[PDB]
Amino acid sequence: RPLGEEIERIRKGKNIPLRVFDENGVSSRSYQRFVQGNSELRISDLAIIVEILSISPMEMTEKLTPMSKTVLAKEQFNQAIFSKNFQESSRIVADYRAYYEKSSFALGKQEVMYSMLALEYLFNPQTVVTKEEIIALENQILERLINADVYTIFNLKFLALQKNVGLQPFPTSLLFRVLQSVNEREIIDIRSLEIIEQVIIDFLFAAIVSQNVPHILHVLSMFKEYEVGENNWRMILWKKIAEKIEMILTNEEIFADWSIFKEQILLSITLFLPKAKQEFFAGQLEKIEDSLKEIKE
Amino acid sequence: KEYMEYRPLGEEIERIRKGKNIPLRVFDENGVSSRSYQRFVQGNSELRISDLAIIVEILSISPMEMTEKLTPMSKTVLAKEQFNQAIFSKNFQESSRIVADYRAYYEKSSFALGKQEVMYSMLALEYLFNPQTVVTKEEIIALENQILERLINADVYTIFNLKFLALQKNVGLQPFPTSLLFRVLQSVNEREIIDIRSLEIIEQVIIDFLFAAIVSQNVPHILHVLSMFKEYEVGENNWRMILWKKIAEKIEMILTNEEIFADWSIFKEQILLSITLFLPKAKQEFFAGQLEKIEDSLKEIKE
Repeated sequence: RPLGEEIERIRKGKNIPLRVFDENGVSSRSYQRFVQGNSELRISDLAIIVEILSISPMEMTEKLTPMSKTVLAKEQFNQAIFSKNFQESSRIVADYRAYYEKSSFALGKQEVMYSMLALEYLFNPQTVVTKEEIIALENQILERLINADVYTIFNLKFLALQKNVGLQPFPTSLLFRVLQSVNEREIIDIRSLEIIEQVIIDFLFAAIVSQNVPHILHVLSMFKEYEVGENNWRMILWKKIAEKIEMILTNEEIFADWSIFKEQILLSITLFLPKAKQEFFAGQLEKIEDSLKEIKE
Repeated sequence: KEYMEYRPLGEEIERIRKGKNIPLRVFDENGVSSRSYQRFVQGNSELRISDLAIIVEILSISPMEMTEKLTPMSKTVLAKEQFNQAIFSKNFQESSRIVADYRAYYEKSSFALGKQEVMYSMLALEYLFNPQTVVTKEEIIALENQILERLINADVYTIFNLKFLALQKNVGLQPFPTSLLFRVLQSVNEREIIDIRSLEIIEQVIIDFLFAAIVSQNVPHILHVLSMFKEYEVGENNWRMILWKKIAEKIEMILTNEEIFADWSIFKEQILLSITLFLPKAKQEFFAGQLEKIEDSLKEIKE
């Protein structure tokens, strides 16, 4: 659902007549054509309209989400793979590949291409997508990342997908760079938070499992810098888990303390998790505990 | 017409564009005039929405990453932040002067719901926190009823309508319009909320709503609120709201006699053993307080 339409919906739903736009110096005519599709609209005018309709800033940026050929093809593709419709998903990747190779370069297009290849490869038992294609494209995107000095949340999406695909080693130092860049601002979008939270939890888990103590400490320090709201109880808990690990690695606490902690957790997660998720979480804790025990040899 | 200052947007887009090594020719290849764009960042031109949409695809930017830059602050937003830090630093001389200037700008200006809602918020906070305010009850109530009348006749609601209602209940100068809250909640939740600040507003409002309802021992109203809560969609990872939904369900099961009081007690003790992992000890004691008041109301209703 397009922006013009959405604004018309708020405007009629809030009984604001067209005259008000004109009183605020936004031509109603140009506006009518904005909702209609016969004209564009400057962002300054949109700002005036959102104050008129008492729309919130996030409420506004949320609608700015474009709808290109790429965006459309990618939502069709996602709905195809998630509904297990693999004929559609295959045909959409082939079409999109042709469009991608003939049209103009865009990073958003590149990341969508990679994403289609990756998901087709991971979920379609009869995909024709090859590991070679995936790796060629992967290496283009990784090289852009290496040479970049600014990162955004879609770069982090790309790294989580690359790690799930598992065709090449995961670039660790690069993950640090991406996290640092993305986290220089306060993250306000719950979908980005979901991605970041999952990446850091997995990152901490993989680090413990490696038993590389300088690396574990590095990950731990990133984790202690990562800010979580007081109402984000799950991340509050992972911060406490990371802190307990830090205290055992540095001989500030002993395994008895860890066990007391772990038992408390295991009794609490009944309230928040389905029992499947519960068993997984416990499994993670046992693996952490084992790696820790082995580190303290 | 009123000025909007977008050099921050120009700056942020330029920072991302150079940080990602994308040359201007790429903007032209994708149908954004590079010269129009340069004139934008320089400040001599206004950015088209069609062009911004193309640019975020080029730089692989999620628009929400840029929210702080996509929304400059007009006189109104700026004045409200000035007022806010005035009252919070308990410096009431400034707050008095700020509301005084904003009232004048408000009466001279073009009609805007956003302006109306900031005026109300200034009157309300001035009433609540500044002991020597010249703001009157009469003034607040009149503006309150204009806003309410608009809400009553609206068919669409946004998160600021919920903010307004929460503030209205703090002011307490008129009874709280309970029916209206049900309508606003129902409307706001038909779309998915993506922003943590709206989620914080919504979550606080419905937790307060459920708590007030339980404490009142008005069982039809509690059942109405319980039903609303049961429909409220929560993510897997939002452990806090998972718990409040379970609290609401335990109360629902007990009021409809599918379960008894023993089960509540079992539940409450498990919770009390858990909150140490998630909460500072202040927050712990307060949450425990709430849980005890809920138990009191349940026990009293059920005998």
